Amino acid sequence: EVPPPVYIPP
Amino acid sequence: DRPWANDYLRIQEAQKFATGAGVTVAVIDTGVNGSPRVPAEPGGDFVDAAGNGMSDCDAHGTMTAAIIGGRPSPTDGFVGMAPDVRLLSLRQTSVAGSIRSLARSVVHAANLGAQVINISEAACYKVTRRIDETSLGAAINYAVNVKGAVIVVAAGNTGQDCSQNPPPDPSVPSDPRGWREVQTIVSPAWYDPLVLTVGSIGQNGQPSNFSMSGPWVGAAAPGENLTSLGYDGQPVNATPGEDGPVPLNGTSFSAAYVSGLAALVKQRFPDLTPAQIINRITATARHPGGGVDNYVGAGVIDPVAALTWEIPDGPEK
Repeated sequence: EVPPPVYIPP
Repeated sequence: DRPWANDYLRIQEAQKFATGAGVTVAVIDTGVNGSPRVPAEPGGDFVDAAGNGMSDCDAHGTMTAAIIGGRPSPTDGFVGMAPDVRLLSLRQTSVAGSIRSLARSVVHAANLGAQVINISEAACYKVTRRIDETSLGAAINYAVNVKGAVIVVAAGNTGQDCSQNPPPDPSVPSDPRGWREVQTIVSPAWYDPLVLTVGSIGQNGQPSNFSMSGPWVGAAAPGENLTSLGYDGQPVNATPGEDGPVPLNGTSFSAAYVSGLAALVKQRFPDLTPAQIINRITATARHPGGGVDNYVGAGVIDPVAALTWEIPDGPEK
């Protein structure tokens, strides 16, 4: 299983 | 505040007219890690006989499901197209043949009462190759013409397995969709207009360079630099990569917006057939020159127009 999706702050 | 797609598609305005309540959307994808904001229900695993669709090991289906139906939150600007739908997760594909499993999962999603079915799978073949998918064709016929499911599928992304189709040749009046130029057949993409096949556009409203073109492309939707919800139901906008974060791009996310629209159209006009929902979506799209082309089909979807314009109903079939 691939690593989880993430959030990159603007 | 809002993901660019939400503003571009006027999602908040659209949701004044419908939210998808009473509609069930099946997500035929890599499975879903469910959460309060992405409350998918098990629709089966067709990759591993154990398991039920509620496990996403590919960081994909989860985000597809959230685009269609992710619930809003008071602390961020993300919401799916239709935040009131029921969501069914059928795991049919996983990186962590599949055309056989596709037919089964299509029938199964219809039998589970899905009225909208989103398919991320896009299998590419050489145009020269002999293609045998009678049972997929049968599955789709059943689901659509018998069960009354609207089916929305990804155009497909260019890659290793999948080479871009050249545009039609303008000098052959009787081949306006350029069949004679096709090199790569995409499936279930080539079932359009029976299903609706969706290409991707960027923020500039132009076709994404990775979006597979073809005589079967029916519509288009945002598919680049997107925001969606993760394994916890929280905003995510990238997957981690070798040389950095990779944005969320893919014709399957484009398809996901259209599945969401279909569910809105369904709630608002509950007597329309799949063909009439499809027609309402394509007739109100922002048409390219010529009205139709291989890259965006009938053009970029317009949810507000789709929900409010009065148009002659097409044939029911």
